[PDB]
Amino acid sequence: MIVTPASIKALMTSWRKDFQGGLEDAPSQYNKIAMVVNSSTRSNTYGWLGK
Amino acid sequence: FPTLKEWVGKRTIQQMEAHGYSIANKTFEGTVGISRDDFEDDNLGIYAPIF
Repeated sequence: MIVTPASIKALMTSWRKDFQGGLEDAPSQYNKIAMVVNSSTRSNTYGWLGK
Repeated sequence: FPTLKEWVGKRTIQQMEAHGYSIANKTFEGTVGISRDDFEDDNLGIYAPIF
């Protein structure tokens, strides 16, 4: 039994980094209700014709 | 140089002077600012001639 200081013994560990991003957010559901459109200016003007 | 005068006796040792003048440089500045949104949403091309 090689008597070892606690500080040195603590360094004998393995980094696993498996819990990263574990707690995500609620799933996105806006794609069922909205349509994505782009823009290239201060605003976006929509126009359509009547029947 | 002193103007010539009549010579009676011995020469009169006169004196002249030297003048000086100094002008100090100055620093000037002028600046303007426009937001990134306003400069990038300009499709007309009206804000381009600022340089």
